[PDB]
Amino acid sequence: YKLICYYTSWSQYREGDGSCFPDAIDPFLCTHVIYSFANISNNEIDTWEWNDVTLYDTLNTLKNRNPKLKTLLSVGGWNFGPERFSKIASKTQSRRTFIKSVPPFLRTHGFDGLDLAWLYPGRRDKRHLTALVKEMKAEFAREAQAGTERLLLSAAVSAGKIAIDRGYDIAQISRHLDFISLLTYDFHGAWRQTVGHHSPLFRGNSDASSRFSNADYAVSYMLRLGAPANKLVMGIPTFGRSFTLASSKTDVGAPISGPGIPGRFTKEKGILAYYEICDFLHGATTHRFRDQQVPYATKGNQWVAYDDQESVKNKARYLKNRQLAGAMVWALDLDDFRGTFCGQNLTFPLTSAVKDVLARV
Ligand SMILES: CC(=O)N[C@@H]1[C@@H](O)[C@H](O[C@H]2O[C@H](CO)[C@@H](O[C@@H]3O[C@H](CO)[C@@H](O[C@@H]4O[C@H](CO)[C@@H](O[C@@H]5O[C@H](CO)[C@@H](O)[C@H](O)[C@H]5NC(C)=O)[C@H](O)[C@H]4NC(C)=O)[C@H](O)[C@H]3NC(C)=O)[C@H](O)[C@H]2NC(C)=O)[C@@H](CO)O[C@H]1O
Ligand SMILES: *[C@@H]1O[C@H](CO)[C@@H](O[C@H]2O[C@H](CO)[C@@H](O)[C@H](O)[C@H]2NC(C)=O)[C@H](O)[C@H]1NC(C)=O
Repeated sequence: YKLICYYTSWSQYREGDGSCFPDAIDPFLCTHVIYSFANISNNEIDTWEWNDVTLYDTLNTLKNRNPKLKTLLSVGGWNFGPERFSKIASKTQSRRTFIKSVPPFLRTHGFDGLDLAWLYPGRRDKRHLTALVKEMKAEFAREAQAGTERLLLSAAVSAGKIAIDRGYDIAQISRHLDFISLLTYDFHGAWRQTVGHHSPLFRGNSDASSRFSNADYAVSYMLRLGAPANKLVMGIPTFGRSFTLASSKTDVGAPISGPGIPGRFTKEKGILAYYEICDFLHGATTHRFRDQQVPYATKGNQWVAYDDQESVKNKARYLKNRQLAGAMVWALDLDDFRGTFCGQNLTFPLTSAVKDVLARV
């Protein structure tokens, strides 16, 4: 089983304990660590933060402690305009120029592969997304001829039925991609004003519409479309999505006036790192949707939907039963990486639970 863990560029800037460097990563925890995110300029892969070349190095020296560890760089991300990806992928000339610029870059910085996080291609991109994956892979095969190990190629895909129908030719890209990471946790889409869990496992028996929104449907749908199980990786979040209530109602359906207050370290409305949620729980009331098998908490007018150790062990058990390739975690720097925020003195509590269940067979 594979354990793909994302580490983000900008977590170095958080204050105090919030700050996280490649340093803090247990080399034996995951099988693959993906650095986010690389940028694109003058049509070539390129760096993003001034000090990336350094952190690139830091991350990749973990391979000295664990020689089996594989690292990848990710291009794209949500703060990267899809129009930009779209503009590069549509013109064979600008597309070829980018592809050709990738291998040398990965090799200089010691990465073992590239990860595509185009979020998200639209109806008019489906065809180009395919041209890009296909041609890029071909470039990796051709490059392995130089006598070095073939570079890996992966992609982060939307887990929403409509997004999948609109911009992905799943059957096509799965034959060229090494693994596909299902973004099964952006379900309660930023849009509406009703409390809801962003990463439910199951349908949530007590609800008629938007049954398409849960890990289970997404996974079954991908297999129906043609993605083989041995390349599917299910995304497990390590953060919580918060809300500022607009009434005293706290159960399913309750109204929402907007996103929740920022976390002390995370400084971003609507989300909270797991280690922040641990602190938050003190004095909070905890509930758990039996149907979807995921927890949620409230305190004051703040409602938080999140994942704890057992909801995470659950998804992991599920993924094994459907015989998928492994799990994907977003993200290491949001988990309790110091191990000093969540009761127990364990480091990376959430990612380990996934790893424990995965190591059982
Ligand atoms: C599978 C997959 O691909 N993942 C999906 C993700 O894309 C989803 O969301 C996540 O991605 C977005 C980015 O795409 C991420 O956005 C980040 O937001 C933060 C926090 O609000 C930004 O952090 C700030 O970054 C700037 C610079 O980049 C920092 O400023 C710098 O300051 C130093 C001095 O401090 C200077 O030396 C630098 O020059 C300087 N830059 C400037 C401004 O001059 C700043 O310190 C920092 N933090 C602060 C103040 O809080 C960060 O840049 C954004 N990311 C990028 C790469 O642009 C978003 O936070 C993230 N969401 C979560 C919850 O992780 C993900 C969401 O669910 O799921 C996947 O589907
Ligand atoms: C990512 O690459 C982009 C595009 O090359 C960089 O974009 C900006 O840089 C120019 C400065 O000379 C601006 O004139 C442009 O408005 C802008 N390019 C755009 C929007 O296409 C950007 O600096 C890079 N980002 C990082 C973190 O390096």
